[PDB]
This record gives sequence, structure tokens and C-alpha cells, in this order.
Amino acid sequence: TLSGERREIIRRALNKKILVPNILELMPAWPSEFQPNIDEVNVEIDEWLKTVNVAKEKKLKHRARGNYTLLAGIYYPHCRKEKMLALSQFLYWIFFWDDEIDREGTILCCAETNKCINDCLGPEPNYTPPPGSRGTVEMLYPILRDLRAGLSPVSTMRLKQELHDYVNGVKNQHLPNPWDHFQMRVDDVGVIPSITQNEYAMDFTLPDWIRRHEAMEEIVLQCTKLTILLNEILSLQKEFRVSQLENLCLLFMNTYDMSIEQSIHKVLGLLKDHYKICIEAEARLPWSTTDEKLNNNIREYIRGCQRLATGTACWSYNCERYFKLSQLNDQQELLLDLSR
Ligand SMILES: C/C=C(\C)CC/C=C(\C)CCC=C(C)C
Ligand SMILES: [Mg+2]
Repeated sequence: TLSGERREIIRRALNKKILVPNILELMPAWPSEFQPNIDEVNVEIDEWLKTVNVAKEKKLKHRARGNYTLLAGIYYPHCRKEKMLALSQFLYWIFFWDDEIDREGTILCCAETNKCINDCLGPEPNYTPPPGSRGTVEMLYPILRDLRAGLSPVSTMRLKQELHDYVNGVKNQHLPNPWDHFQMRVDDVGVIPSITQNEYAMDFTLPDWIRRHEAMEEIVLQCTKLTILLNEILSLQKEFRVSQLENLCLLFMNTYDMSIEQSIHKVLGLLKDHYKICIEAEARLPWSTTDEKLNNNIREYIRGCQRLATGTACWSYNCERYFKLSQLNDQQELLLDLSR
């Protein structure tokens, strides 16, 4: 039965301590940087959060442990400070929304959220939340409006589809097979809208014909996979402690009777594989022989993709969403601790 499988995983992983190498070292060509106005933007974010209709203690737990302005600051380290506000607000939205979301309640929330996405990003814009909107939907209307104000319709269409994909993936969601779990996250994970928001952050539009080029599709895919893989390792302690066993490390343990150490090693191996694929795709991009602006846009778009992966790791090593920062030693090696 499913309960026997879950119970045995818990039995095998309980109280295990695993030292994880610094994941940033597995992506050595891709540097991590910090937007220089994070503190100033956080002051704005704190004033804004007072107006958000999410419980005070919940907003504060996210602000304290997640501190998503820092995440935006690492995703978008070269944007101007004026862009940082909407970018930080969006991350507060998606984490609040994911937190707050009972099959009926989920279906209703997803429908109201998809409606907001259509209202704000679709061909007949309406930025006014319907009366009686829940807090995590009401707050999304002005965020999408502000993002759309700094986006071409080309980029807006991609953001719209990507947000629908995220919301519908949440709606749709034996222990599962590890590869089924991985592929589901590759389709469903909320990271692609962050790649598109680099176009907002750096005020440019990547043309569709380049976005659809096999090598650019590959880079987006590889960076999505890399972000998932490192998140599986970095979130293992958090998820195991609330008995959320659908973590890739535990699924490798279950399906293949791997030890927890072997399974983490396997995920780290996949990270290195997909990084090398990603790097090799750059040579195949349709770089222009003449157009500096176009090539700067291609460069910025792929740096945005790479920063999703390095930035999610770097942020995880600089906040307390996933573990206590005392669990890092002086080499940024993480001592996971699956105690309860
Ligand atoms: C799966 C979580 C991560 C890869 C961390 C970075 C992800 C985002 C910034 C958007 C996803 C938001 C969620 C609440 C899952
Ligand atoms: Mg996770």
C-alpha cells in the first residue's frame, strides 16, 4: 500500500544527516550578484505589505524567512531600482498564493486566479478586482498591471500563458515514480514567469522567432531543470519535516532502494549533466553578425535563465525558508538534518 511505502521512507530517512556541497560550485561559469538597492526596496515592500489582505503573522513569516526582495535582487542584479518593486511584489504574491492554496477551495481559487490573469494580461484589460476577491487574488491585479506596463505585448502573451500553466498545474496536483515527479515539475513549476520578468527587469523584448529557436528553448528548459534539481536537495529537510515525501531525493530512495546519500549524489550528478547541456546550447543560438542591440537582448535573456538556477541556490543560502543558516559551514556546505 501507499501507507507502507510512506512509512518505510520515513523510517529510512529519519534523523539522517547529509553534508551537501556548495551547489553554486556546480555552475562555475555563472556568477551570483546582488541588485544594489535591495534595502531601499525592502522599505517600500514593508509599507506595501501593510495593505495586503493576508494575515499579519503570515506576511511577516514570509518577509522574515523568505525575504523575497532579496530573491528578486539576485534574479535581477542589474535592473534599475524602479523595476525592483513590481518584481519583489510578484514573488510575495506567488509565495503567499502557494501558501494559502479541499478540492473545492482549490478549484475556486484557481478559477478566480485564472480570471485575474485573463483580466489583467488579456486583450481587454480590466485591472479592477471583482468585489469580494480573496486576498491573494485581489493583490495580483495591480501587480500584473504594473508588470504589463513595462512589457511588450510579445512578452505579456508569454507571461499570461506561463501564469496559466502555473495555476493549472497547481489545480491538477504508491509514491510517484521519480521521473514522473520530475517531468511534472518541469511543466508545472512556477519558475518560467521569472525568466519572462527579466524582460520587465531589463526593459527589453526577446523576439518570438529567437524564443522558439531550438537552442533558446533548450537553455530555458535546462535552467528550469537545474532550478528544480537544486531545489529538490535544498528543500528536502523542509519537506521531510512536514511529511511531504514527494521529493525527488526520497522518490529515488523509494523506487531504487538507494540510500539518502546515494540519491542526493544522483541529483547532484543530474545537475552537472544539465549544466553542461545548457552551456553547449549557447554556441547554437542565432547570434546576429551585425545587431549589437539584438545580441545584447539574447545575452540578457540567457543570463536571466542562468540566474534562475544560480539565484535560487544563492537565495536559499541567504535566507531561512529551507533551513537554519547555522547549518552552513564555512564552505557553504549544508548539513541537512532530517530530524523531527
Ligand atoms: C519551486 C521553488 C523554487 C524553484 C524557488 C524559486 C521559485 C519561484 C521564485 C517561483 C515558484 C514559487 C513557489 C511558491 C513554488
Ligand atoms: Mg521543493
